[PDB]
Amino acid sequence: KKKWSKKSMKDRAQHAVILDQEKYDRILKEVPTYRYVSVSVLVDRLKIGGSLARIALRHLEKEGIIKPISKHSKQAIYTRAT
Amino acid sequence: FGTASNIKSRVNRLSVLGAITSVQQRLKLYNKVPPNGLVVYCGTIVTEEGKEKKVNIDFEPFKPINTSLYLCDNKFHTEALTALLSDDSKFGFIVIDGSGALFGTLQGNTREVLHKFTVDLPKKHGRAAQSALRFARLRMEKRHNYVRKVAETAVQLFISGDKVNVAGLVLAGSADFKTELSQSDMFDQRLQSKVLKLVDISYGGENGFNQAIELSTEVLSNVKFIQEKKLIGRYFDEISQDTGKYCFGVEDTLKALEMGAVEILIVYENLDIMRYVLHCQGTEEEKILYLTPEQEKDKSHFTDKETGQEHELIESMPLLEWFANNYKKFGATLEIVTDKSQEGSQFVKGFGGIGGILRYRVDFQGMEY
Amino acid sequence: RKKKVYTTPKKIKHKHKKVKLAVLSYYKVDAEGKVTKLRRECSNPTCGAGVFLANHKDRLYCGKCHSVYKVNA
RNA sequence: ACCCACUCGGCACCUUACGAGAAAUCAAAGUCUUUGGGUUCUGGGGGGAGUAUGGUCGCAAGGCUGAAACUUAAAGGAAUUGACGGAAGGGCACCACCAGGAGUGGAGCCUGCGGCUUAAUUUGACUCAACACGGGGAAACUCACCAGGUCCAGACACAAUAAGGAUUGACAGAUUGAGAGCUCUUUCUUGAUUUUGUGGGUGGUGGUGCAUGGCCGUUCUUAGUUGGUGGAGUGAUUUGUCUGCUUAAUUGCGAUAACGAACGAGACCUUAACCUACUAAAUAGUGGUGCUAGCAUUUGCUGGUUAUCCACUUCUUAGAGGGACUAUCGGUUUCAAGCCGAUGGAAGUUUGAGGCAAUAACAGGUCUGUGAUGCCCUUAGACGUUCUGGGCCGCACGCGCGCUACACUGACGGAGCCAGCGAGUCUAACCUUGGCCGAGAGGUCUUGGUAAUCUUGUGAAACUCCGUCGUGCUGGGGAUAGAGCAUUGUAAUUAUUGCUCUUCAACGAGGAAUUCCUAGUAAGCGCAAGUCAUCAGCUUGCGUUGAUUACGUCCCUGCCCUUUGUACACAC
RNA sequence: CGCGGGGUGGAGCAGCCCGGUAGCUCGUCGGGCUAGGAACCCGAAGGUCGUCGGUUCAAAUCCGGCCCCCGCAACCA
RNA sequence: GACCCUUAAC
Repeated sequence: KKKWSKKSMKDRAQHAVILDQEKYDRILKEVPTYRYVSVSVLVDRLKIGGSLARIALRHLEKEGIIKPISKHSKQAIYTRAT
Repeated sequence: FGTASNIKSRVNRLSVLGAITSVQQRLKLYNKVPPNGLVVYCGTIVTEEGKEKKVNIDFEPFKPINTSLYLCDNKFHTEALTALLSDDSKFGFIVIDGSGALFGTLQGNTREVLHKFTVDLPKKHGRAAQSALRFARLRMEKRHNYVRKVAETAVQLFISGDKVNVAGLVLAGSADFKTELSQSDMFDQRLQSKVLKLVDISYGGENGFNQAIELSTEVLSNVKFIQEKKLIGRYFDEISQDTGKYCFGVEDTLKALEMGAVEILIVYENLDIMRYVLHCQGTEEEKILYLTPEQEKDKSHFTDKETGQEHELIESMPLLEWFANNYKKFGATLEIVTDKSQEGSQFVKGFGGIGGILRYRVDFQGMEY
Repeated sequence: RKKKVYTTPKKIKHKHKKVKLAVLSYYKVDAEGKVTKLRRECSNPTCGAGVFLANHKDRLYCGKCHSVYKVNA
């Protein structure tokens, strides 16, 4: 019996989804110096959850540090005002 | 399959392609060829009254087989199976040589090697004076040891239950090593009296087995030729006695069979007496009748006397089929017989082809009309 | 072609020829007298006045009545 | 040493040519049935066989000479036509490749094929040119297959129980579900088919598509086929029908033993779309009716009783001069038919696409469409005719056509909503429109058009602002079970079908292999019709969103033509 | 009746610089090629290693028994 | 470069 598989390895991703003070103030102090900020940018650089990325993005535009340019779904394009 | 794919007639083509495929799948059901071979048949048998089915018959023969066969024909070919069924006589072959001995069995077709061993022979050269005879007699004694070992091994593999099963013993070999074995006293009395012939083969071992069979092909068949004359010989010698135990005709000899005695019953291979099973509907009466070979093809007697009612033709059973149901009551040997011999030829043409020995001299004509 | 055994019994049952019995309709021997009707039928007007009430033993059979015939004496 | 003219001798050299030849061909292979110049050698069907019992020469290898038995109906020669060629020259085709695209093959499932269950798994179709094909979903019939009381329509002899009444409709009984007892210790209201040796039958999805008709499937998805007369050859045949020039064309231009024709191609027929005038009803925006829901008292954004209409028709509607013929032009070709570019017009390699579509053929398929057709121990137990229950609706396995996925370009939740083919009503409840509270489904009522005003101004899936999980065998999971709710169906238990609820099952850009494809095509998506008793993963049509090269090649498997070889001839 | 080697899938070989709980070829099977065979391509299965008993550091390779394949020695009076 | 074969079954 043969099942015709490959079964590659995995990286064991550890995207945290409930954020504590250590992550909350890390992203707050690191949202500068980021020319392009998005949902995938947050999770692939600060290793936060996917829903956190969009929720945090809404938080950063509610108070306002990162100025959005394109508010489209499925692709969020925010820049930082200077 | 490919060569059948270009048969011009579609009816032939589809049948053969399907038959080949159905053979293939049943062969796929077998992981390996079983011992005694595998006999396969595919096609469409023809009975009466039209209810069709495609048959697929594979079975392992009860006895070892040697023939191979593959034939696609408008009718099934069973002649190999019938020959392998009829021929049941077993002949043991002893191939004795200075290099070693072989014991083999020969059915109608198959060849089996029961047990073979090799022996290191001593040196014929003695090249001595004060000890040549001592070594020569010593060398002869080792030959006697090898002759006896071959002789006792014959009993172990051929004799079973204090009875010899092989029909005859063919002693094959070369350089006088089979003559001494046959004439040796340690060789079993029954096996020595069953020695068929001495055969001079050019090789030992298995090859000598092949050549021994080739040189004894006609003698093996002649064994049944001999027992056939012996079976009827006691029958005819008791006739030459001018004694009262003389019988003739199936109508009478079947009455003798039903009465008793009958040490041996004689039944022809191709019986001329065809009998129809009868059963009346009205009176609910069951009986037994007997018929003649010549007065049944065309005779105006084929009507109903007891009830005067029309009877449809019934499928007819042979007399051998009915007599085989209880052939053990009289203990008589079921022996298929021939008509080739001149003494046998007049027995068939003058005495009905059925005979038996009465225990004592008893009168039949004393109570007659 | 495989087989055909006809397990069901021999059922060649071609109809009979109505073998003649003795003469029938033995009503009575009534010479020089009143002639009445046999097998008096029901009060239902739908009776054809020609059928016979086959009343053998406390059971009545009527041709006009298809399946039901119930009266009380 | 060259040039002309002779000549003798020699090597040779241009033809189906008077003549010869079976022809190929031949300056001899002629002067040969109109048979004779001289002379040497050889052969007498194929094979066995150039094989010696022999002889002779030779160192040997072998040479020379040279049978018979036996066995054969042909072997062989030269042409012709075709087929074939890992033969050549041209031209082509995405059922061929090249640049590639979407894939299939890999997973689950749906179909269709291939043995067996001593009980049927009905069957035809085995490359293209079968295998979602038989228009082939099967509550059940359809149906042939299996198990099962088994009722039958003689045309002109009547061989007789023919009024010795030859015969039907029916209680029940272990065996006929039944207002289907066929005879059967019980035969009743009309009654004139009579019953079997036996020589015409009226039926059969019984078998023969190697007996047939008709119809449909390879090439013409691409340019092939054929007479008459003339020419060549003894003839089979050939020329016409062909070198070159271009062919999504035996299409034309043209050398021309051919001329003139016929079929095929083309032409022809069907669609999109500008005529704005005897192609439109308010069956479609209407140009002014009547007013209502917002702001400006200044100039919009939609709904409309029902025969007053008024200078009414350019969008799905298709007749009459219509229109696009390589316009014209630019270049290239014996400027010849014609490759290729430049503005042009609803559109330009014949506009796109399709239908129609030759002559041979195939033992191609269909006797299971046919009441279109010979045979079958056939005419009161049957293969005919049906009735009940079973079943291609059965599983160790392999294959073909398919559907849904393996997800962030993506799933789900909203929300916005936009096509086109098309169908729908008598011994009618089909086409689910609204007022059935009902709530997937369908009973209430049908107010509903000779189906633009009713389903449907198709008012749909796909698609598309904004938000829910974020890369996991996860919200990519009814694939597989269990539980329940409904309608069509004298009847669904081997889910009929739809609906609600539980768990992840394989599956993680699928191996060798393989298929289709050149434009609004492919590909994504879904809808109407066929089938249909509601509801079909198939087909046919379609319509929505809309990809990489198109100056292509023959090496990539096959077509067309020609030349050439053949010991092939249903023909590699 | 002495002395030596060897026994692993149907067949032939890998544990012999002491250990990957058994792998590599042929054969077989499945699929694909092709109008079927072959050849070719892609995959799959197959032996607890002749049997029994010993150290228990994955021990059965290396130890001791029986069977089987064989091989050499079988002399000088 | 490699490329073998092909019905007894009307």
